[PDB]
Amino acid sequence: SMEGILDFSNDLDIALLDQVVSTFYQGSGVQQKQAQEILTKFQDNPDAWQKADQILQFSTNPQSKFIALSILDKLITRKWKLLPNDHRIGIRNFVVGMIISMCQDDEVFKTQKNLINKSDLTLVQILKQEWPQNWPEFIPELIGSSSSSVNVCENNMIVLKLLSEEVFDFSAEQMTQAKALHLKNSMSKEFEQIFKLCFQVLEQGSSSSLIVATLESLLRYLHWIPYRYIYETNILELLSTKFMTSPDTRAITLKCLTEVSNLKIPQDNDLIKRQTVLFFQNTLQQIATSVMPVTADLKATYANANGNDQSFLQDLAMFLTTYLARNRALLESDESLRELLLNAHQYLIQLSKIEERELFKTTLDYWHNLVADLFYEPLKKHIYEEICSQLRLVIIENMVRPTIQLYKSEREVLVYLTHLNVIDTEEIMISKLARQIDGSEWSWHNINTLSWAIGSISGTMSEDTEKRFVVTVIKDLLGLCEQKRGKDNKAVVASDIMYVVGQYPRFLKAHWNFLRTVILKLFEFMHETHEGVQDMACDTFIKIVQKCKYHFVIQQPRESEPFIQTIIRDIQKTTADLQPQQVHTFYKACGIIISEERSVAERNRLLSDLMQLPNMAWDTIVEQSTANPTLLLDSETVKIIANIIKTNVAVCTSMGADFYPQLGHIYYNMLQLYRAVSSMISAQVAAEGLIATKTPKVRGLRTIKKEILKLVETYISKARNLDDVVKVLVEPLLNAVLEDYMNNVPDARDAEVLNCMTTVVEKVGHMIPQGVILILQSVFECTLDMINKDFTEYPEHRVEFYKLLKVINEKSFAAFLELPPAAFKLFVDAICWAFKHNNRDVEVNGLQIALDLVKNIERMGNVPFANEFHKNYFFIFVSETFFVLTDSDHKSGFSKQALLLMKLISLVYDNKISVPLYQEAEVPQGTSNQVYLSQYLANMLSNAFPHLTSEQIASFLSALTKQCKDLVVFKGTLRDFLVQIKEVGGDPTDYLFA
Amino acid sequence: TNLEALQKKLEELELDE
Amino acid sequence: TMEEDEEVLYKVRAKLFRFDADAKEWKERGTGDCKFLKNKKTNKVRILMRRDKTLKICANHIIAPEYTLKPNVGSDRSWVYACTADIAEGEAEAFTFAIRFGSKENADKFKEEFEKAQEINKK
Amino acid sequence: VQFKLVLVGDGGTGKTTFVKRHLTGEFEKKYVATLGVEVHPLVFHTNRGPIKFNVWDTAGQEKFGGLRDGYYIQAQCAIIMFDVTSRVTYKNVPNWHRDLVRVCENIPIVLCGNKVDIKDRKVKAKSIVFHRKKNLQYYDISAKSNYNFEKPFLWLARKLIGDPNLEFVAMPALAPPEDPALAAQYEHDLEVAQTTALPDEDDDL
Ligand SMILES: Nc1nc2c(ncn2[C@@H]2O[C@H](COP(=O)(O)OP(=O)(O)NP(=O)(O)O)[C@@H](O)[C@H]2O)c(=O)[nH]1
Ligand SMILES: [Mg+2]
Repeated sequence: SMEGILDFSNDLDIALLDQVVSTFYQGSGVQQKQAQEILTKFQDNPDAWQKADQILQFSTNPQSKFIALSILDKLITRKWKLLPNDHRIGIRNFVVGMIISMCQDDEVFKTQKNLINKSDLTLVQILKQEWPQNWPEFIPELIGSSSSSVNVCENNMIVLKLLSEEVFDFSAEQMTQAKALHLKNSMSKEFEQIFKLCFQVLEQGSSSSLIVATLESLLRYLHWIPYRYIYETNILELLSTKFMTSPDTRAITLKCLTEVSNLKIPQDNDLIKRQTVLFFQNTLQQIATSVMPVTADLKATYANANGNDQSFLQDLAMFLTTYLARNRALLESDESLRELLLNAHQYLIQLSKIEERELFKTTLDYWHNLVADLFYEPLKKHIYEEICSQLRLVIIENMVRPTIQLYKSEREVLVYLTHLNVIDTEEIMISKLARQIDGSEWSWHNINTLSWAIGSISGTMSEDTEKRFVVTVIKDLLGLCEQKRGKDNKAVVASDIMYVVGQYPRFLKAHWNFLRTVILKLFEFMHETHEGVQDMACDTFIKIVQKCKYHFVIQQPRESEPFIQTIIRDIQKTTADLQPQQVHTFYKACGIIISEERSVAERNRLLSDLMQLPNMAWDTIVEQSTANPTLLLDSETVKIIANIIKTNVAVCTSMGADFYPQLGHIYYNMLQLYRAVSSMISAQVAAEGLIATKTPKVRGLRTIKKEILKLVETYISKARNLDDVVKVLVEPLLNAVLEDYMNNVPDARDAEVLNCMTTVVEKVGHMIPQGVILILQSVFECTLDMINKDFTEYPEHRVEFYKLLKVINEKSFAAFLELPPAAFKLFVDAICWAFKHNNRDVEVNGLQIALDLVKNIERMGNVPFANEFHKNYFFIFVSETFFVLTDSDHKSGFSKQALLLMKLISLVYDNKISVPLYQEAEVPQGTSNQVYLSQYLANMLSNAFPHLTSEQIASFLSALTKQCKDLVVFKGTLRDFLVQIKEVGGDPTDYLFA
Repeated sequence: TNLEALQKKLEELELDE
Repeated sequence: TMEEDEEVLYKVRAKLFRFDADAKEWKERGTGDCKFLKNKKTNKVRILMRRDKTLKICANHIIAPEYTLKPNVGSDRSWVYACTADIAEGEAEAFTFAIRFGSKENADKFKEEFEKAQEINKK
Repeated sequence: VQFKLVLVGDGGTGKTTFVKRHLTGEFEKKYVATLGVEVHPLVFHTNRGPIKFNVWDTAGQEKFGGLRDGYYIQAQCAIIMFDVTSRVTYKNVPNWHRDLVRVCENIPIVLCGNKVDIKDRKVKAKSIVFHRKKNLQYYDISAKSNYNFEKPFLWLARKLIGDPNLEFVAMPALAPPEDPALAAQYEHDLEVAQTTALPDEDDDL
């Protein structure tokens, strides 16, 4: 029954509308839900705007009037120019009159702010259409009318604020370059009278609401107005004194002064420098006397969260960091400004103690700026010695686990601070360590934080000073661990001990007996059942190895053999209690060390010995499972095989090219294993259906295949002997994977096959032209059919497919020249299919392939294939690119859409296409490609955007073709087009902007 | 002795009781 | 929490699923600690599972001796069983539940704890 | 004690997925765009009693915007969502914020960067600063991995109740209760359930 308002044959029941509206805002359940769909359809009715004036006049529901203004807004925004002229002046007079009526009635001006703000915004949308060319007295009459009442003067500040935002802050995408410039120039011409009205209100009081609304509009002006209005008036004195005292105006005034700390000023004038000093001095004075003194505990204040204290402290941090990052040099030389400089930094110190992640990052960014300058700029660090001493403690106590980005910022600041005063940093850290020992500050979180801070300054002290520091730290940490009771406490401290020693490789490298003791200790921890310890021991082991590998490969003094031989020898007992992932990390670490041995025979011997246990287990299964293939369904057998291949992956990851001897030991049997597993998966799908691909048994089998491919990928991506890859590796690999991929049902095809082929083509693609052809033959058409029905199925295959086509188009373009014409047509379809994806991985690759394909065709010259390519697919690529550019569903690819389009258009206007792009009956003979290109595009846009005039399409195409060598201007013309198609009656002269 | 005692003290690092 | 008069026999990390029959689809219901709560006055065992962080209840039903744990075709670390009265979101409703664990060992250990509770609930 | 929460952001940023995860605990893998708005009651249990959010999950796509800023009237708090794998969704954050605060001039707002579970992150943490001058709370969240998924509501609850020490507490767990005419019915539903594989079998849980 509520669907009574959607019938516009009758007259609108205003009382019924007010009930439907309140049912949607105050109701619930199904009543609210279908009242929602009714209000949407009422609003989306193209004629509803005609019924907006009786709603705004007769309705008793402010929400109904809000919705009526929304319907008006859509009309003013999209169809204003299509209206008869008398309607435009009627709407304009109606809105002006209603706003005046709402400001006179004090109970509606006070209790209906949403409606007035929405009305002010609707008025601003009209000014964007009519002002100033058909409304040149708006600003003089706004100022005159402001002197009448206080409610109008305050409301005029709201209109001006919203006007400033629409013209300067949000115009860049919402309107054309020409229309934006027109509006900016109009406000700029008449701002002299706007600033006079604003300044008079701020100086004469007295209504707080009128003052705040005036300050809010001043905030917006500061984004663009010339500097003279700020420094050559008294307004800086008003902001930094009067308006800082009252809490009603404090928040907005602080934001205005923050923007002032960013204005474009002359760095030559000595008074502008004095005025920049003066308002900062006044602001800090008002804060110390009216808000809180410099000794106040801002951390507690922020945590109590009274009133707007949190937002004020956030705005104070923004103000101080912004001003001091730009102007602190103004305060560093004059001795009378020293206390002002240090109190301000002391407020930041107090602000930096607040428990608020995002606020801390804001202050940390400033500290980084400061301590970097004190590190490089002469005669500066001595000013801030007490500030920097406090900062050291703040950062040490707030050290985070090594957010990724936040730790790097803290480390860099702390490292700068250590350079500035090593001695002060040492005593603070040892003091904090002493307070961990006596128990006054003992905590798992506190001991970990301190250890991270100690480990972060590695490499900033002299090696000799570092030596005594490390020894003192490790000794005190060992005493801490010795004194605590329980494995929980001892594991935390032992973990911190290993973290610290892991962070000081210069110390470990100079003391082999200590380094050996560390490693032997980590091997003991690899048998610890307590959670986390085994993971920590393994992570520390590979971390230390990465930095001290040379000391494991050589024979240390008074040692009988390089320690790497001692590690490999006991590898079974060392790793016996580790989980498989931890064993793989161990083997990877050993591989790092072996690669340091540059004697080939000695490196291959260490590789053979390291791989001995997995090679023995491999030879067992290869003999056992090949005779006969039933064990490959045994759970335990599949797990052993996968863990053997993963061990090879881990070692190949750290050894790269040096891994080739071990790969040759298993390569042929591994590929045979790949075939056998592939048979069993296909057999299991046949016997049980597609659901078999989800069973544990098959997923274990696919893991084997994936790990095999990952191992091959890992070596080939890092190989140095590319010849051996081509003659030994590539051919048996293609025979093993391509046909199995092609002849499997879609649900059984491993997308990792495509990724592996991408790696092969990446490194040796220029050497295997026939191999690249066989890769396309086996995967191209069958994969395309999996992914060309929708945008959702087979997401992995989708991404790998276009990565593979991308590298083939780059490294072996001749493979596409060998495709039959029907297959090459599917190639073009698949490229355009990638345009239409919202998936960024597919979309970006698809546009890059199109751009690279055009360049591949261009470099062929005037030959039958290039000529035919243009006659067949040039306009396809032009029209498909225009489609994704203008459909509003692929905005993330605008930049690469523009460049591709610019490349296509520039080809025609550079006469790089020999053949005529038309058939010689379409158009009279002798017609240039440029003339036909404009005629094709004009017809295409006329049918795709019928609401455009012919003059708009012509002006747009004229500008676009002329600008196909200037990407920045070209893109501005596309953005202008994207604005004009959202509306009716766009000015065709807008395309003459450049 | 200072770095020798450190090495011995770490050698005795044990997690149990 | 209304867990005062109960003792914890078993606790395990788990993810709880419910079957949407009208959609041919499994749907997650919660992730957190699944506990075997044994009342000390009525001598009955129940399932209590709360979501991490929000602590909201995603499973609340007695380990009936008639329920049977059955494996899922795609998992060796899960059990599927029907539940006729669960009050995690109000009054008792019927659900086909699946519960998955971190490893096959925990799933096996859960099974041997689930029927041990079934032995207790029939006495 | 009820509060209206408007949730705004570009289409596909995961607004609806985030709400459903809090409503039912499920993770909806499919993108079905919201048409206008969907209102859902959401209740949390705190040490200060239960708090109820009336969540207005608005639509992100322009073609489905509906009443647009009409949904924001009388909102008491809000969440602005973007996708850290899509730079355009963070570029549009100021547009959503402008439209929002023009209606609601003084409400607590959380800015949320969703889908941090995805490896190839495109909007880097160092680039997310818009919340600073606007006094918004920011959180990295993931509806998929549940990373920080409770933080936006906890922070809003603390601001709305005005207690910074408010916490989520466990619901009181009542005692659960205790025919062969439906035995063949549940057996049929269990047969199809065992033959439908559980999603995300490679996850940790
Ligand atoms: N990897 C990942 N995907 C997510 C996550 N959250 C949501 N998604 C996915 O993002 C897609 C969009 O889903 P949806 O929740 O409807 O986004 P929306 O913002 O509500 N769309 P609209 O604004 O148009 O109504 C879904 O496919 C969903 O699976 C996440 O945390 N991680
Ligand atoms: Mg949605």
